[PDB]
Amino acid sequence: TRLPLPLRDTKLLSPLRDTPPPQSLMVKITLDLLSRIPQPPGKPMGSDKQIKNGECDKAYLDELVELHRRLMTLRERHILQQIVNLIEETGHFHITNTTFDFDLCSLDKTTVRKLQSYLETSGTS
Repeated sequence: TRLPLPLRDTKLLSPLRDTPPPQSLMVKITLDLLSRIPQPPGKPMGSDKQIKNGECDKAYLDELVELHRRLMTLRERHILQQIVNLIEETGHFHITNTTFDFDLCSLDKTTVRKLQSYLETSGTS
């Protein structure tokens, strides 16, 4: 009677998928305070190549991580349009009528440099 296993946190999760995507940090901007909602895609379109990258453990991640944050503390509008459209031109973002995110660690490193830039119009330091 609950002698061996008192009580676990979470039982069996969804159908154990085969080597499913990893886990890290993603950027999600409330769909409410967005206003603009990019139109959905046309044809399914789904590659299969997926080049095996090698982020490896380093430190540069710190930057990307911090970014996601400073992004959450954004409330000036007008810019969101420059963050959604910019990527729009290049798929790789999940859209939803109630949420929308994307991965900045996937697209070229240039896209990240641009974003960070605007995210600092004033003049930190």
